[PDB]
Amino acid sequence: NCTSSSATVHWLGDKPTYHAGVTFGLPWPQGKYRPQETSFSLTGDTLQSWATGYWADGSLKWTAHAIAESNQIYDQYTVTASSLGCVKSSSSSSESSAPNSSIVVTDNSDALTVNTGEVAVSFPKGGNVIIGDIKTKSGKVIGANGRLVLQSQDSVPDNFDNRANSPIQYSNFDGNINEVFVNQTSARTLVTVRGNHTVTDGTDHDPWLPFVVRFYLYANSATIKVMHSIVFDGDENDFITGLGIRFDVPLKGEEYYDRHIRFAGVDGGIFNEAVQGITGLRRDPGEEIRAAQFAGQKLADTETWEPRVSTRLKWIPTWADYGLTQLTADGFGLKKRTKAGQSWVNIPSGTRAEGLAYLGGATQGGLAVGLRDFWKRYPVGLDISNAASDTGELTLWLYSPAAEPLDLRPFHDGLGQDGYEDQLDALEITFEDWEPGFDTPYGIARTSEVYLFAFDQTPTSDKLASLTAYMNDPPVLVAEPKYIHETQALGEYWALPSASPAAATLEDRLQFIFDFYKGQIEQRRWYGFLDYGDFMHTYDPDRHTWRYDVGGYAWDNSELSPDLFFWLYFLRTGSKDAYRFAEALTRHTGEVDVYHIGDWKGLGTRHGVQHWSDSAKQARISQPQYRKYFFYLSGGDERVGELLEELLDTDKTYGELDPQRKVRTDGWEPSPNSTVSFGLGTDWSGLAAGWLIEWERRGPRWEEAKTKLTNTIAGIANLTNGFVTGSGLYDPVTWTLGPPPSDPGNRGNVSISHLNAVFGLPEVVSEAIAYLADDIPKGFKQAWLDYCYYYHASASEQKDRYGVSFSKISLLQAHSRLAAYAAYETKNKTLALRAWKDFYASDGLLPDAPWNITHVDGSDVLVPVDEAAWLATNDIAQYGLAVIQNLAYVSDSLDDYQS
Amino acid sequence: NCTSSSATVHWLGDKPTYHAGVTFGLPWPQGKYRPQETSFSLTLQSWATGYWADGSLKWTAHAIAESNQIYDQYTVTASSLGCSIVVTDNSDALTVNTGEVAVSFPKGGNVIIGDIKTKSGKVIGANGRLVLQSQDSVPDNFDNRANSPIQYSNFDGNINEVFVNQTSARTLVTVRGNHTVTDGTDHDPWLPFVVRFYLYANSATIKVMHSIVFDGDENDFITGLGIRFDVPLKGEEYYDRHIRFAGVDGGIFNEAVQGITGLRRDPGEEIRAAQFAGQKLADTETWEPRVSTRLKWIPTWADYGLTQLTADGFGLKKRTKAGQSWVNIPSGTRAEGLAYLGGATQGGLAVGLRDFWKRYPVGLDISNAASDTGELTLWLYSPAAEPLDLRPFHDGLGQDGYEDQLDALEITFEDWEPGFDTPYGIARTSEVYLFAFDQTPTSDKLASLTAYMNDPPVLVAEPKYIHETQALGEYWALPGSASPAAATLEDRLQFIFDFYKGQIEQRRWYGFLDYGDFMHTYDPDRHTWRYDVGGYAWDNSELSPDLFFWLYFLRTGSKDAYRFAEALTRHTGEVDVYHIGDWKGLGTRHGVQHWSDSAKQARISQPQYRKYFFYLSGGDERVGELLEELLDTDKTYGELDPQRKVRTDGWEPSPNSTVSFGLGTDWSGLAAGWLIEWERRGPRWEEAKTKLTNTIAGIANLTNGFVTGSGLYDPVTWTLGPPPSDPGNRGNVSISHLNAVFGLPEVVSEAIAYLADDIPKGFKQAWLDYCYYYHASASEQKDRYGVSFSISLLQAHSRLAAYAAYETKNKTLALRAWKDFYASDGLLPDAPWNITHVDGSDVLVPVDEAAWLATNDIAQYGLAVIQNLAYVSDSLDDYQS
Ligand SMILES: C[C@@H]1O[C@@H](O)[C@H](O[C@H]2O[C@H](C(=O)O)[C@H](O[C@@H]3O[C@@H](C)[C@H](O)[C@@H](O)[C@H]3O[C@H]3OC(C(=O)O)=C[C@H](O)[C@H]3O)[C@H](O)[C@H]2O)[C@H](O)[C@H]1O
Ligand SMILES: C[C@@H]1O[C@@H](O)[C@H](O[C@H]2O[C@H](C(=O)O)[C@H](O[C@@H]3O[C@@H](C)[C@H](O)[C@@H](O[C@H]4OC(C(=O)O)=C[C@H](O)[C@H]4O)[C@H]3O)[C@H](O)[C@H]2O)[C@H](O)[C@H]1O
Ligand SMILES: [Ca+2]
Ligand SMILES: [Ca+2]
Repeated sequence: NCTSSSATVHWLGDKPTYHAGVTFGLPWPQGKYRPQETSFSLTGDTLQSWATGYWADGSLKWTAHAIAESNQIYDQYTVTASSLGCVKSSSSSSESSAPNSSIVVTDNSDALTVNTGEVAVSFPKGGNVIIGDIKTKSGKVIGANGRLVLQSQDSVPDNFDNRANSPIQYSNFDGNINEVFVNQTSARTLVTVRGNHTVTDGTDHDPWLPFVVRFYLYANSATIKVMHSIVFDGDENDFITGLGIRFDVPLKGEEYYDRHIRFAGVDGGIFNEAVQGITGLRRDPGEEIRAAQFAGQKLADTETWEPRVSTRLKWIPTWADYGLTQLTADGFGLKKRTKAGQSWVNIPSGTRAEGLAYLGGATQGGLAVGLRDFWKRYPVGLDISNAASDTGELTLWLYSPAAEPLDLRPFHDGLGQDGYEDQLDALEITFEDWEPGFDTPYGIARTSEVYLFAFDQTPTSDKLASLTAYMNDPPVLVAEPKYIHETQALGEYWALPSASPAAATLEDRLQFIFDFYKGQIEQRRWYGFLDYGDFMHTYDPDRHTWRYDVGGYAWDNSELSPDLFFWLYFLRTGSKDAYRFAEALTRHTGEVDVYHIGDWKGLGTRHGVQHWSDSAKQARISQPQYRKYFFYLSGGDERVGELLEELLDTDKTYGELDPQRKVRTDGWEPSPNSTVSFGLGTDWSGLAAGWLIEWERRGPRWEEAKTKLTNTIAGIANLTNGFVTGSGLYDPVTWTLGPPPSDPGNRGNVSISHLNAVFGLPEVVSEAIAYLADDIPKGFKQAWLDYCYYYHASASEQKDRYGVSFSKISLLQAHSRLAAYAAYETKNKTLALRAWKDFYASDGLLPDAPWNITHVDGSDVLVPVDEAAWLATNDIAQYGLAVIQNLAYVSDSLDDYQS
Repeated sequence: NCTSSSATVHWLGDKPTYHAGVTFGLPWPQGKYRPQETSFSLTLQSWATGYWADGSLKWTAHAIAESNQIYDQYTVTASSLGCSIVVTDNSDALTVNTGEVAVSFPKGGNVIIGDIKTKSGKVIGANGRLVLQSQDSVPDNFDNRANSPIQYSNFDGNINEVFVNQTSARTLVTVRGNHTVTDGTDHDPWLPFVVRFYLYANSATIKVMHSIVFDGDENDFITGLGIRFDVPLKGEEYYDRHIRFAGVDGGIFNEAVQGITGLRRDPGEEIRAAQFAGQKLADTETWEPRVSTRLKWIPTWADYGLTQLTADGFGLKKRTKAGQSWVNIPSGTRAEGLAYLGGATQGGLAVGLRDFWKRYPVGLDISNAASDTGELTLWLYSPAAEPLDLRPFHDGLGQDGYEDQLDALEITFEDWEPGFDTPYGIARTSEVYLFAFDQTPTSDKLASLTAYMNDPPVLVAEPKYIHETQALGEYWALPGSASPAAATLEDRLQFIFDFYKGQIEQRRWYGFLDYGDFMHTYDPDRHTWRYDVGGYAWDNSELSPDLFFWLYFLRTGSKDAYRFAEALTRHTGEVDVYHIGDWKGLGTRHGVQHWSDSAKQARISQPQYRKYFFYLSGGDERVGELLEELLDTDKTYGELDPQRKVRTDGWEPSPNSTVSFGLGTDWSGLAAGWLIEWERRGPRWEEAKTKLTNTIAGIANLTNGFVTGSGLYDPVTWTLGPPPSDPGNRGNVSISHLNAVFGLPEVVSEAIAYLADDIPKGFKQAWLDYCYYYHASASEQKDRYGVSFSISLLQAHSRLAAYAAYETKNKTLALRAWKDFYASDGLLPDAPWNITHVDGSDVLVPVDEAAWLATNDIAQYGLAVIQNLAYVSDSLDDYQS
């Protein structure tokens, strides 16, 4: 007999005018549905399912779902879930369905084809071509020989004058395929292609700059979503200069006046030309034949037009190449030329190109290609080539050659810092912890969301403007905030927006903080091929910039869990903008700010002037927990899935590198075949986050990840001082966690750090406590409750319990949330009030702060800005978390405190 | 016995907050003041710029020194007979000294300013040098760079001649040369230059008119063009060395090598706020010692680069030193194009380029600020850009011989030919400024100076007085509207002026060579000017818009008008015209490129187009040079035939053997050029007057006169007789609608008035006839003449009928002039007369438009309004039936 429950999914924003199939996630109550013994139906007012994560007990926690492209787009989609008991007490009779369209593949020795019903595309299993051909339903080829291009240079000149005496040696590469994979379903098929960049033209090289590219194809869709990621493994002499994706468009049978070129301009504008310019000649071929060219239709046979024009094609020139380049965030240049050899002709251009180009004909068809958030990921470009020839070229430049080349070398020389002592003394003035050869981008990554669109004939510009919009704002379905909370499938430590007017203005300040930071991206132009998605760490109130050039006060690189603030803000609110902002952050931080290959695979790089400048390579930047929310909302984004998997090697890095090497007083140092020393707060919050997630996903290494998390949780519980213990040692063969170097025989150590609880520890711990349920090692929960309570007890209370008082605690507003927890967990209203007091009257932001922005115009600044010189990013992140977590755990004591 | 009058001069826009000396012109009525014996007092530097025929003063020029006292009006009194900068000259270099600044210019070498010095004797800048970089080839596309290695060559402007007009308030310093190689492909000297330095008494700002003629191959691709200076800054502590960049809309960027703001430790709110203000920071002893030690770990920012490679977006970047990466700097849209380098104690320099972001691609660099001497470059063309591709935009399309060329003309509207797609001999004048400071100034001063150069102030005469003097035309009068029909004409001129002024911004008519011009005709299907079909693209003065705009300013005094007209005349005079070689004096005709079209002609180069901007401004010395250049326009008619290819004869040109001129299409421009050199009394005036006054007399004795087609000009005797296919007179009658639209009625109108009683024969009739007869009845085109004409631009030629009507006193004609204006071709009173906005997927960027008009229409519509109102507004009331 039956268990069945429904859960509704809404468009992130407005009901979109078009979508090309979407994937969403739903959560489910702990203990309610067994996998593969639960079916899922869909009501849209008037469904392809799979599990992404499971509960402790093995029931479904998070699933993911996929709907085909449709012209029916509903205000809401409701997903019912019936168990097997439902269909197995029947004597009623379903009709059996049959979708109007449904994907079919052909797996092959040579290639692999995927037929959506509107296109068929081929995926070579080897070679230097990712997509062999893209076919309409007609059977005709619309684009083909899709390939990844990369150019480099060997050197870069000191300054412009120096070009004369320094020679740049250029070299070209082809994306070489090495594996192809498939996740086939009726509704959507993921094609994952992994490989390398290998040489073809210019100087010889090792194969390098790896890539994985994911092609997403939905039933009934000529749209193909492309998630292109590369790990960077260049060295001192590897300057990327172009990075791109190129397709051949046929055009062979096509009268030039019937071949059309389009680019997206600004605010949903389209550029509309053909290879041969019949509009605005001296002589007219007729209202209707001009009107039809502009509209991308096939023109009548030449014997129908006033022959003063028809007898004179030959003299009307023929435009082979077009070029859109976006090298700043504010202006794009656009040009064309007749053929390779002539000067180009400047076309009237504009500000911020929406980043799509189409190339085809009214008969031969064509494809279009584009990059989501195009101008925000400058320097980018869109190229057409050989449009007057037999086979045309259409290319998306992810990094335009027209730009200055990608320069990832260290921004300074070391400033003469010799040894650890100087390194730490640099940190006291610039807030940077430098080390020679740590200022490196070796192993960082970047993903880009690229769309391809196939066309039978030239589409209308209104259809082009639409797809261009589509791409830049890809429709997203998301579960209800209320329901995501009920399930408890994404943490206990947040809840929806109370009655207290104090609670009310706390929400208003979260919206202030958010509105500011969103506004501050545009105003400070936090855009760029690698930069976009991140923001900075502290303001310079004298200069009125953010501190882009002062060591650690520049790029924020997930310092004090801004990720958590913004994702928890989304979970509560359901705001589009909250998501869109957190999406962009998780895409940067997850990819740029963590090392994916190397001896540091697992670590991420602390805030710096570059995103890899600082020597602090630590787990608290890579921190899986920061990705956890977006993995599940989104329906297991398979890239972010890979990124969480990567991180399951973090623990190994403590054999290589100690983050305390410079400050550790107990002269420890790691050796091979020995126990390694990580932190019990910041370091372990990352390890344990990653181990929880693999356990939850039931991945290849789940039994392992489960084991490590339980052993380490018992270890901390068996330590003596628990988390107040500084930070023990860990055996990589036995996976157990023992006391630190200076306490061999649990006669407890004390090391306190204000950082230990602001990089996901509360979140990870609660989740883990919940997961292990009864199986939890005895006294872990107490050890954690201790840490929570004692942090901001009296100094006597601390001395009494721990020997010494906690002399270096700060971030009290930040830590207010640890009270709010232990308050809830112990049903102690005096400890609840500790939260509200430490939040309302200690450090961070404070209720009587300005809580407004000032405008700064005129000669003090390059360009007009708004500023709030009174807040820093560390302030807004931990404030935000405190607001959400204190309201979560102790709403009921807030009015009590106020009164 | 005394004759004294007065004449008042006004700022162009609002009263300026600040100027740096100003030169301005004043016209004077005919036969009023004798040169060398008429004194001038303000409430004053003076000199003659044009003279009347009887030698009396026609246009003067005047300079006032830089002054903190700045007044609303300035009044100059002229007085008949009846009633301070210091230059030194060592045997090496000349130095001008204004009171504030002292600049030394070498007489030779690859350095053009030696050093700049503040009254205190302190060197703030040094080694002013013209920079250039070229490359030999450009890749076809971006994949082509590993299989086509590119060889760069570096040059720097060698000096050849150095002239000095010195006076008390003002001191011009004119330095000619070309770019002599240093490192790179052993290249011959090329790219000749004229740089004019204006230095006024009192100022420490310098006006710098940098002119340059392109004289290079299909292989000479300019990557970078700069003006470069060394800032000393030796014993200035790092934290006391400042950097600025003007950004957007009165903004200024403000750092220093070695940041003391933004740090973990705070030295002291006073200290920080000094660095931001650009002041010498207090002793290290007064600092907080956690900041004052540790200075060795705070990095030093040597290099700074601001590129503006589009019209809407600039970048900004910094580098500790070369070898390390750059760090991106919060940037924005449209840099106003100044930069400062210098120090609190050591002082320093600031360079800037007027209209910086409009003349893209441009950069401003600062280098070696961590060193003992720092570089400060203004790049006039940015090495960051693609390298200036002056080649032809097509390979001819399979066109072989005149048959094809002319046939293509019937579809794409361009007259092609091989070898004529060449920019050899075009020029371009960039207006630069330099600013010398004893100490890093207030960044509110840098803002006001960046405002200074992007809108340098202008002192111009009263329109009522310029009309009264008759120094520029009698063919224009002030709006003073008395009918309802008049004011709607005035409104329409204002409609036209706005629409055009906006189209520059909307259609992005911006760029190194592009900025100043507009386009010819619109494409109503695409919603775009015809930027890619032959002669429908760049308008290169066709049908005399230069002549409409500069007239509109004369009448109004609108600052906008002046500025629009200015930037045009700064383009058409320089980039469309040829300055060296065989075609020197001919302008290329309207095309996709400014030099694409094979029809190189005199109608474009027409000196009348620059006449007004020359005299207003007080004889701009670069425009003065150009007006001379055009005196060798006639030399080109034994070198090229504008009527070849359209010629059914066997004829072919050689020098010193007679040629045919269209009396409007060719003569109007020569007459104009000659009448100017005469007016000015230049190195060739006597020549010019004889050539002009001959060719005038020549016409009056052609039996039919202007009604005869072309003339027969003898380069040896400088005379003009009847054309081939009519020797011995008897009579020729050949009419083209193109004659009266390219200057004719303004040159004839001015020459007649300039000559008075020395006017030959009945030239005045020979003119009057063509005016009356151009659109009389075909029956009256027998009664006189005997061969009924074959009529083409009637609204435009309405001006000519109006001229005759005033000169005759003939209201029959005046009413016909109005009936052609309102009821013939051209625009038409019932026309749409509004703009339509266009957006969505129909265009790239949203835009306004009127496809019911084109640039031909508006120019001749505009001239027609102004001239029919001036001559025959009386008849407008009476007309309205
Ligand atoms: C192990 C490793 O060691 C260093 O590489 C580095 O530690 C330094 O940076 C820390 C960090 O990045 O968070 C940290 O900083 C404090 O906390 C942050 C939030 C503040 O921005 C800092 O001002 C700093 O504050 C303390 O210092 C000050 C101050 O004004 O300087 C005032 C407060 O009262 C103090 O709490 C460490 O303290 C630094 O050693 C790595 O982070 C670390 O993991
Ligand atoms: C003689 C010499 O040779 C040619 O290379 C070229 O002539 C051609 O271009 C002219 C030009 O201005 O560029 C003229 O076009 C002339 O007048 C302008 C105002 C008009 O656009 C034309 O109107 C001709 O236009 C048409 C038409 O094509 O439908 C009909 C009208 O009645 C005409 O006014 C245009 O003729 C020449 O006519 C043209 O042959 C050089 O410019 C020329 O000096
Ligand atoms: Ca970052
Ligand atoms: Ca031009």
